[PDB]
Amino acid sequence: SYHISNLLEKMTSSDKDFRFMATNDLMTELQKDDDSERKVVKMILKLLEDKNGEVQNLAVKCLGPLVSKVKEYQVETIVDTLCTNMLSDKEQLRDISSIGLKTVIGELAANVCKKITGRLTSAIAKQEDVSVQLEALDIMADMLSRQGGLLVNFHPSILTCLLPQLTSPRLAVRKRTIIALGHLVMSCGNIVFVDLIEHLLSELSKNDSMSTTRTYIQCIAAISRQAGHRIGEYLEKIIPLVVKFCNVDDDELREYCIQAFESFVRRCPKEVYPHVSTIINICLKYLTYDPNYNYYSDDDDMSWKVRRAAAKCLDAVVSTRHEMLPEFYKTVSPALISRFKEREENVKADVFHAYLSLLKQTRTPLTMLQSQVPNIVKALHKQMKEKSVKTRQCCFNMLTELVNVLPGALTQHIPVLVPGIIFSLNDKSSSSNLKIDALSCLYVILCNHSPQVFHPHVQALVPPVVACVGDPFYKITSEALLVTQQLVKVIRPLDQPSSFDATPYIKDLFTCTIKRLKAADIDQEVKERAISCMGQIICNLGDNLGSDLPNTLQIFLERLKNEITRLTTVKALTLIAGSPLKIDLRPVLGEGVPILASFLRKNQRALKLGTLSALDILIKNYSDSLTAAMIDAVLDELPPLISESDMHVSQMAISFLTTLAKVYPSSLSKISGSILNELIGLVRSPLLQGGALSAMLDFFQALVVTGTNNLGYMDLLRMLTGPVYSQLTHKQSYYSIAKCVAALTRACPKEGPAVVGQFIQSIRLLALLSLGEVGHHIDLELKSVILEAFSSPSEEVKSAASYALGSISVLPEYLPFVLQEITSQPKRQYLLLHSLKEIISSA
Amino acid sequence: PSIKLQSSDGEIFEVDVEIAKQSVTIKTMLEDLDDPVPLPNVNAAILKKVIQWCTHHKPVWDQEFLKVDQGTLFELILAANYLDIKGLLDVTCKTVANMIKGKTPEEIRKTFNIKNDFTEEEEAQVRKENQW
Amino acid sequence: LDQIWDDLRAGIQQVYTRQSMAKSRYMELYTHVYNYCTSAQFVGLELYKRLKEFLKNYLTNLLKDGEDLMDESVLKFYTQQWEDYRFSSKVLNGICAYLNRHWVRRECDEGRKGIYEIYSLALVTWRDCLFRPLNKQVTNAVLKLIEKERNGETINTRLISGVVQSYVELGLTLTVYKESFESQFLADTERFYTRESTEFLQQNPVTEYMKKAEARLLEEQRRVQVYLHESTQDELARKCEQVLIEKHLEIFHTEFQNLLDADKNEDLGRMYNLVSRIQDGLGELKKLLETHIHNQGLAAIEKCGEAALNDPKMYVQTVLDVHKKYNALVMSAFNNDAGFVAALDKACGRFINNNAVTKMAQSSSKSPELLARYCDSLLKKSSKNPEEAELEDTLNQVMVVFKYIEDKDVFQKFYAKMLAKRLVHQNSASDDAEASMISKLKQACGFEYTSKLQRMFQDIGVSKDLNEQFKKHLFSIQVLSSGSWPFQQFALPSELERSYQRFTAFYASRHSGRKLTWLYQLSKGELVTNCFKNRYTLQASTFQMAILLQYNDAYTVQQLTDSTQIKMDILAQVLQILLKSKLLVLVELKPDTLIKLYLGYKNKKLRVNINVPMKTEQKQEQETTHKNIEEDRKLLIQAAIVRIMKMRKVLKHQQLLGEVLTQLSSRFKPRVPVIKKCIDILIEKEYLERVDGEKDTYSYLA
Amino acid sequence: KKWNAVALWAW
Amino acid sequence: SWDSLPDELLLGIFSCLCLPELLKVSGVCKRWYRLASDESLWQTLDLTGKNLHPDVTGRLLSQGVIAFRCPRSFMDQPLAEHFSPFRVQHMDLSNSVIEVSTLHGILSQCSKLQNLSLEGLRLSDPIVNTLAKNSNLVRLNLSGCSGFSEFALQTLLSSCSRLDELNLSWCFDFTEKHVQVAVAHVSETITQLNLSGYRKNLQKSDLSTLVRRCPNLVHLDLSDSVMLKNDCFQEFFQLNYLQHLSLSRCYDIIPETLLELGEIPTLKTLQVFGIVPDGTLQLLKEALPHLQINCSHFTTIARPTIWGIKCRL
Repeated sequence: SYHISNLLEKMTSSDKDFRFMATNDLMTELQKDDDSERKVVKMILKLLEDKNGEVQNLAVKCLGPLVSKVKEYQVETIVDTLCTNMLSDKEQLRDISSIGLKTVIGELAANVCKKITGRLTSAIAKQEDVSVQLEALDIMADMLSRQGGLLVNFHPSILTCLLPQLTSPRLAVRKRTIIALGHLVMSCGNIVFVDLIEHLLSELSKNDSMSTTRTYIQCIAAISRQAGHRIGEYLEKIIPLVVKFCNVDDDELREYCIQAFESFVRRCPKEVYPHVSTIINICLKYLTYDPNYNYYSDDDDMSWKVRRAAAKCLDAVVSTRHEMLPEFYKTVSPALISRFKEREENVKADVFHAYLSLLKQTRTPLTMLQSQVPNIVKALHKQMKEKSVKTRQCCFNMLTELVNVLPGALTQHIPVLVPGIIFSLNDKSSSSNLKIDALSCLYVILCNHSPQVFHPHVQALVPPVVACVGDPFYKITSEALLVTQQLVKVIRPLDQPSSFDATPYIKDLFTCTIKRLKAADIDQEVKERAISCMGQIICNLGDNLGSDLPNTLQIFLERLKNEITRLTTVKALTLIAGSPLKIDLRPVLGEGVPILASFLRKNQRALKLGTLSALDILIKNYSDSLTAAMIDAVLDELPPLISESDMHVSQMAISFLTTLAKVYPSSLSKISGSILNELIGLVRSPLLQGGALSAMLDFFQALVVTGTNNLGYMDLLRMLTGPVYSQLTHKQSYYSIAKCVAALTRACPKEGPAVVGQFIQSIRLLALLSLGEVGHHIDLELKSVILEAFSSPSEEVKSAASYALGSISVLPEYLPFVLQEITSQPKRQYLLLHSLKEIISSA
Repeated sequence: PSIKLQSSDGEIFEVDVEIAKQSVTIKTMLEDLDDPVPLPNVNAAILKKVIQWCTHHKPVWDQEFLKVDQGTLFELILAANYLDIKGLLDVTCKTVANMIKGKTPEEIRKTFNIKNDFTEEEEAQVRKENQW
Repeated sequence: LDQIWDDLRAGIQQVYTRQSMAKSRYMELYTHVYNYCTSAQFVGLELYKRLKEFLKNYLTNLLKDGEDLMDESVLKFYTQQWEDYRFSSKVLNGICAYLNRHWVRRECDEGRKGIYEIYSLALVTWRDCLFRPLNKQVTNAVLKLIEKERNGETINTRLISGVVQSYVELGLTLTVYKESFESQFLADTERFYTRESTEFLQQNPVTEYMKKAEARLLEEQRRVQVYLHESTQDELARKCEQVLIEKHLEIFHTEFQNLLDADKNEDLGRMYNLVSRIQDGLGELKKLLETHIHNQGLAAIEKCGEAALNDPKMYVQTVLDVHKKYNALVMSAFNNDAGFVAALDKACGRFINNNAVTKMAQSSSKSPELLARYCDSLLKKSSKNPEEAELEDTLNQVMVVFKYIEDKDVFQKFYAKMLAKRLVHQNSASDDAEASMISKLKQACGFEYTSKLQRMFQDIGVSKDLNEQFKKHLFSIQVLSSGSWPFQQFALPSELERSYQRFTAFYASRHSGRKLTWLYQLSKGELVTNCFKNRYTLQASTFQMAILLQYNDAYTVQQLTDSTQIKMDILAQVLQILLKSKLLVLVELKPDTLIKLYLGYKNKKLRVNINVPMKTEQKQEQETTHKNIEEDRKLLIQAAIVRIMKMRKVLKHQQLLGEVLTQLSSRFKPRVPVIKKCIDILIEKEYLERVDGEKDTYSYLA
Repeated sequence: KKWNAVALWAW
Repeated sequence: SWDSLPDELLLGIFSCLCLPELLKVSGVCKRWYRLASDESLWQTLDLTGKNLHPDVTGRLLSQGVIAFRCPRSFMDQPLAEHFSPFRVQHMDLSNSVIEVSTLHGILSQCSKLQNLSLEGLRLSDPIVNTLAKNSNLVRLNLSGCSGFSEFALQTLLSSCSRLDELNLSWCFDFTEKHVQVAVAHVSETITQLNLSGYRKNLQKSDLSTLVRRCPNLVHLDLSDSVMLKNDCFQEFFQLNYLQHLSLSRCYDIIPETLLELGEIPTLKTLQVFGIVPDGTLQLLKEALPHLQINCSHFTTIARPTIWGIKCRL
């Protein structure tokens, strides 16, 4: 209690040394008190006018923590006294008050802003001291930026204050006034916006001076950029005015006009359509503007900004009007291409961006682009030799998009394009991103072009790529491996004949890939791409590797046991097992089969299809060495897989069994148990449809011919036909059973007695459907039996009978009979119509 | 939501789902297990009286209902214990206590149909102990 | 009891049969109980013991069926039989509810504790008879099924939930749940995860281990909710964290350095997320980050070499690139943690104030000088007009760098001097940038320093207005105050003599009582030399103007010295500029040397800017301003010592040093020998003295 | 031609 | 016939009878008496102010009475019967006029007494030794009792550790040794304690030891203490839960120093009757308007009036 009153009394010691130290001590103490807070607040406020300079510094810098830890009411009075000090008659007092109030606002709330605004309006209005105006405008901008909605009733006042300041001699005042006006326009209201736009147009109407008109054009550009949709209503009156001032020979005036054009194009698409042609010609004319040039200074060149603005406006107009692509290719494109050589680096990026936007819009215009391709290459050839890193990235990005938009564009320009890429690759000055971009462009070029064109340049391409594989930086290695994978396809195609000798580079590619393969500690992306690249290498070129082949296969087999790289290894094995060149996978296969069989019970859908495809291809191409031990493990895990949960996996499983039955008939005795029962249960399912039917029908046709014990035509017929005779809520089950028994009958030629067997006879519907399905492609009293069965009380059987008769007819001895029976009686019309429709569909 | 209750006499009554939930035995029967449910001990008229009491309680009214003969009240007392209903059991207990309250001990033995089974010495000892 | 026991047993057998139960039979069975019980001395009649005996052998007969089953079958058997037993026991408790009403409650009231209700009796008999033999087998089956699930395969989740519920319900609370299942589960978790981590780290990279561990933790959290009790969250979470993250903190620390060497933001974020789970584990990461940033800063500065000593832009850009990269890393991967931003600040404050450049200059003051020169280069007129957006961001970044500089006074002095020179000569790229820079320096610096700059701008304004007004009365003239501007002060050529008097008269008439000292070393202009064999022009200084105007042939230096009264030291310097421009003929000079004019001078363009700064002027200026700063430092130190002694009468030496440093911390870091020397001088000035005894203590003396 | 000069004023 | 009714219905009917009604109805038949006398009925007994005999009281207690409340009862008769250990938990005998021998014999059987009260009675060394077996006494009361010794008090205090509230006040036979022993052997779980009366026996050292021993004192009272100074106030500042203080009749304490008592955050009440003169109370209230001064004339430490329990019989 007494300690605080000691310092408060000491601060008036009339000695400059005492006041400084006392203020410092109190400020230190008041950092981590009921009625003494008012006294300390008032004393700190009074110290702002101290004669000594050092005391004022502490007074103004101690207002931070003071605001931080004092009751709420004292904040109101300190803010009020600072504001009323801002309007005083002393310059130093005004400056110190502004500096302090900045920090006071920094350390925070709704009411204080409303209190501040009323005084700050008159603070900005005064033009005696530009200094205080600067921070006053900054503070108003800060308040309008954050929580400016609550100040609705102050909008006309702040507007009427802000407009006159645009004529101030100091340019900083004009700039900060424009900044404040943008924030005001962000959310002000209809009445204020109308007045502001009307005043701006009226001021632009009379060209009082060149200095002011620049400020008005800048302000209208800013308001268009900020408001957006709100300005489009008045755009009709604005456009002629801004077009008129473009012709004036002023470098800085033109730039704001073009910026306003860009803002109008981007933010007001609806109202800018009539004047797009007018804007395009202006941008085209001013894009080349550079007076003191032809192909410790203080010149202060400003003509590069107008070119940059023109390029940006062309980008904006191109990226929005999709309709006028032919006009773009007719006019804009040659001008952009011609300006690929200009000196200034910044606007080069802008013209490249404009052309990239044009290409993206392109994705007939294609023919025009193809016609213009040679000029693009001629312009890029010189630019890829530039020493600037940023310039070459633009060229590579241009080429990558050009190849994507049309595949065979660069067919005639490989001899000139390749050396630039090679030079970029083996350059010490080049950066990592540049090499990544070069490799990405090379990969896209190689993918989309015929292998013939790259044959002469393989000798030049291989060493730099092999060197880039060995780079320490890991994404460079990934990109190099991806490029090498396609280079292997190019060097030795397999789907087309070739006469190119690929022997010299085989050792280089294998050596560069194997080092990355035998790492086990490198990044994941490098590992997967190394596995894929080595698989492709062995697939395309495997008869020349020789003694190195067996070890790489063991390395592949090692990767199957991992839980993160096994799927890629499965795909690599699938690829290598299906090459036209016969690769000896037998050493791996013996342990590979049990491991691949294990992946079936891992509830990961992506892995099951891959392992099923790998097993199918492996058994298809490498039957010669298959022991009974490995096949049983695969067969044992199948029954869980066949189900109605996922039909695709069941289809792949059925295809595997079909291939096994076709190729290795001995092991088929092992499916007499759970597998066959699960398959038969799946047949009755009501969700079965599509290619699953094809796979199922192929399986039975392949199986019945094998001739295994307990699996015969009679046994299979009884097993499929059992449930109907034993005691089926969906009609689809009957159709599936009929199609299956029809397939079995088609497989076995000696089935006529069986056909008569069901022809003699719920069971009737199944027999009729089976007879109809048997008659679908093979024709064997039947007409009389069908006619007798037509008149049945079951409507669902009548449709089945109608389908059975029609399919059986599908002919010389039945078509006229069916046609006559159609007109024979009116009752036999719907059935006759259905049979005729079925015959026509099956014709 | 229809439940049928059958009494000993064979009469079939009607009780609602939320009306029979007042009996703890019926509550358990509904809780943890088109036809009638026979109650071997629930009598003809007493079942109707119990149904009426349950509907009423879905005081002066307690006295009005229990203002019946002593034998009928005693018979209805067992009904509360059988159906496991607390309110009417407590009402019957209070009514019995009030009937016994304010009555001479000598005449209560004759009124309750209970023969006096005690000795003169035992009676004297009981009276001496009750001096407090 | 016997009259109803047979029918009661027959009815109870129907309940346990788990079949259709007739509602009429239920009430008959209940009726039997009323007759059996009704006839203190409550009638128990050992019916409780009889039903206990009935329930005993039934469970033994049930156990005989499933005692020999394997792991797969025991789960299904236990689940089905437990569900059926629970339902049937509930029904039976419903049947015999009468006993619990009176006699079971009386037994507890009487104090005997060997009793339970019918449902509780059924549960206790189950626990005693069937649970005891089969608990180990059921737990082993559950553990094997869970281990199968952990390896990828799909398992039936309904079997385990029933076992967990049965274990929980048998606690009659979780006393039996923890003893029989949870301990074995946690031991199996230890055994599985230790081997999994050891095998996984040996083959796969450390980067994927973080993803594997976070996925495993999420899987455990989901699994416990799916088919386990909710009371094991914290236990399993902390145990799994201890198994996975804590054991491998050493390899995590080793990896962190490599992940710092090559930027991997997501990987660093994952490591931070994983390690944050362990309490008190992020400090060593902070130490590595600080050391790495320091080493990177010194390595980057050393790369530039001797060129960075005279090139401010490359030095500042190197520092800014390092700071921007590591600030992005801290704000993205480490989620703006206070410790990591502190580590960034500590490393920056060290590699900015001490590096290879400062060692070459032999002083730590070279960094603020280079910063000021970079700002001045940014804010001059060049061949290219800067963009508004790019300049503001660069100024913001410069202000960010300025915070870490311990010696701000050098920066303030150099910036003020360069701004004064820019204002006098009217070469500013953009005024808004200057206004923004002053607004920033207002918040970042003291009030006394900024008032000087405001005075210069006010003077420039009032002088531009004066010139504009005087133009109407009638060449540009600037008039400045004698205190605000840091400029320290020849025969006027007769060519411009008339303008001198014309301006002097107007200045005297508009305002009187003011003396105008004219400075000719800051005055520029353009030349019109007819005696040059060509019609050209050359921008030149006033000294260069007088030198060129005098020769309008060959002259001696002494003659020119007499003509213009220019000092020989500056005369040689101004003449060397003309000689270097190939506009004279006679590097060394002599007092009697004769200098002539090269007629027919050939140039690429007529407009030549010969106002090149002198060779030694920059170095002399730097040495002078460094000496001035060194002189100014002593006064502040002395004033601080005096004012701290004036309020605290007696104070110690170490406390004195600590207070002086915090007094002067916002301007520079004082050196201890300088403070000691200043104290010694103050003692010799009879401003304070040392008390007798109690050494290393000072007291104030008036 | 064109001349630019600077001077300081004191009381 | 009413003879076939079960016992549950009999208990349900009997649960709604008062003591005289049940006593009168108990003379109907032996079957009625068997149900009338049970652990059901004697849940809570009440014999406030009615004279009786130790034999009658002992037999009733052995019946299973849990909450026995017989204040101001006279039982000055010898006890000749011996009974099994009782089960009473809340026994009240304040102001009861009973013999020392009768009190010792009755207290020698109860061992599960959770609370007790012997205000106004007279005890002895053997009585205190027997009371030491009650190690679960949550509360205790000994106001106005005298006759014990320092050795007996120390053993009883050491034996009891779960005691929450104790009131060893108004002793007419305690001395400096008695006061010193009580404070030294006091439990550390005491919530409310009163030690008034010892005008010439309470010292500064005893108060300091008590403050440093038990830090959970909620209600405290030091009335009629003439050895309290500013140091005692500082000792109270060490406590953190002093929600009720009483320094009445403090002749050695100036009324001005009482303003410092307001510094306690958890202070709620303070009775300073006797020291504060007329008129100065308003000044004291104005100085500390965040508490209540002279608002509780009667104490509440271990005061049965039973402890929330309602008696039926």
